[PDB]
Amino acid sequence: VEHLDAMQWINGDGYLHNVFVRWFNGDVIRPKTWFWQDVKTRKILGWRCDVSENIDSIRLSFMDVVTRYGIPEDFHITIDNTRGAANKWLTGGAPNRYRFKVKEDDPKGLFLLMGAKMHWTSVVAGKGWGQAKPVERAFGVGGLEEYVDKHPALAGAYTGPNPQAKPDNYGDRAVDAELFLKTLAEGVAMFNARTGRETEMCGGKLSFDDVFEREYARTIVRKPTEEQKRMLLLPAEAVNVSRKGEFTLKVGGSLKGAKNVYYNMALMNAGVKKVVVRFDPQQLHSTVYCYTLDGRFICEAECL
Amino acid sequence: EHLDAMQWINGDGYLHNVFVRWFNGDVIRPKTWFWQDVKTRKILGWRCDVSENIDSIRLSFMDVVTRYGIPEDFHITIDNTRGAANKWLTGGAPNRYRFKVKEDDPKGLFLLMGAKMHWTSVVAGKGWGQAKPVERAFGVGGLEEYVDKHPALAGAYTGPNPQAKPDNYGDRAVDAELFLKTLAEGVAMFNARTGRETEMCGGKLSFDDVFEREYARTIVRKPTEEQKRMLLLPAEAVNVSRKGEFTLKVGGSLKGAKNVYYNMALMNAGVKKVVVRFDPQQLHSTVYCYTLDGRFICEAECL
Repeated sequence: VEHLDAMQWINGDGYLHNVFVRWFNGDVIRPKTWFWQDVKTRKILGWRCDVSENIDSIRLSFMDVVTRYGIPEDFHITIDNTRGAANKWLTGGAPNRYRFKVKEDDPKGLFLLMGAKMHWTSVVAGKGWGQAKPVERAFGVGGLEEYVDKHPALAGAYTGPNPQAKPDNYGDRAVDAELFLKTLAEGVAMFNARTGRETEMCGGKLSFDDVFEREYARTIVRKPTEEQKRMLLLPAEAVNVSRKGEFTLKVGGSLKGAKNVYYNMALMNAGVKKVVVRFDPQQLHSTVYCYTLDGRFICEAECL
Repeated sequence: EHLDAMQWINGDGYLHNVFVRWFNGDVIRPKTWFWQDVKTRKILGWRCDVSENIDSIRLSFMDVVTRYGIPEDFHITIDNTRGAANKWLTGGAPNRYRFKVKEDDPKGLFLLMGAKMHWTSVVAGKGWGQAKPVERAFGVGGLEEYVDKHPALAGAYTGPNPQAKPDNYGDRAVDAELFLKTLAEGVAMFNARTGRETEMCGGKLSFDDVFEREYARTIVRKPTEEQKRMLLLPAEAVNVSRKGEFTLKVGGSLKGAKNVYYNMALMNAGVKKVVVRFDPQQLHSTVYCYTLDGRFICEAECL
């Protein structure tokens, strides 16, 4: 067996919430979440929530993880798709996901470039490792049912594991999306903090945070560059800039239907007609990054 | 602000004054892209081709990182203020090698690996100075003595003269295989010549000596096998037969051929169509197979 390190091997997993939620586009749905868990200490390092299963959540949650913690020397990514249980998450959404169109690229290809070795099973034969996911469901994504779904605040929207659950009945009962997200962030934070962890590392004494704080300090990581991060963002189809240095984006799809116009001095006087926008849905209402049709970074266009 | 070996690399293209009979028979003047370590002045890699295209950059870059690793703070310079690198930074038609290639963009590849590109010759914000040297002998231009002016290429040497059609050189043209061989030797001689009168060398050491000395200090990371394959050219999907083998109609700027590759793993998988990542140079030996969606499958050898 090869020595394992904090951040050295992370396991990806999804989770369907047993809580009805009124999403940003008025739809009442059962939110789906993708987590990135540190295999060695079990701490949850990042996640992204959306109306359904889609690569964007994997892509952007990966970005949060590497941005916050850095890239280890021997980085290992696991997305156990044995039965094909990840086939839904790995399918690209329809370009009009947010009304405005996106460029068909592939995050899987981006992870490899960054230095991540991908695995589509539960073991890492080459290292002799094999428990990507923990034994006790409590330490895996299933353990998050008690901190989020069961959370008091979500008591009215909770549905339980009823496969055939009528959204129609939950119209007036749905919890506010912004509230759910807040609850989610707190749920996760508590999972990572609970003491009395029945694991080997913790030895029924420490919390996942305790062992991660300890082990992570022994690790050597590099922090991604400015560009490495932006490339992990989504590429919007070239929008034609006007002479005044502004452009519009009809934000629809799964997001709050809006019509944002971004402006940035440089854009104007600079010799540019069309620009390629690189964004993150969660910041779309605030900032976006502009690039020429050839790829050169033009500027950081703010909203108006 | 002390610069380290491998920290700042400068790329520059060179147009040869020697007529060569390429693999596709065409007698042309070969273009080459060089990567040079700004600190020590040592040439780290190059790629030769019929014209000027982004492929040579993408592949020469892969050779450099595969050999020396990726340092912590990596800077890459391609001065295009005078319009110089204009043609190099353009791709060829997808049928440049006969079969079709996907329209990727290597510029985006360099960034995802941690490189910081600059389109000028000075690295803004650091007291390093400029990429291109003063004494032109220490640059790409000093390769004329060791390559173009090589005795072995005397018949095809056109010397400096923009106006010079293949005309006289229909049969005077030196064969590609010999050129490339002479190229590799020239570059190695450039790097080995001692008494280099630079600050670093002090009219005593050679570019090689100083690089060995300085590079020993640089902390780098070797790229993974996947990072390396992702730098290779993406071919359009082909139909893998049930026998676990497929065809690649090589041509265009390369000698025509109908190569057949094979690998058992292809039968065991339910793969009908496979994506091929190749290196023009290794097409006659190996190719890398990837699932239509992006999952590595295996290395198919050439039959």
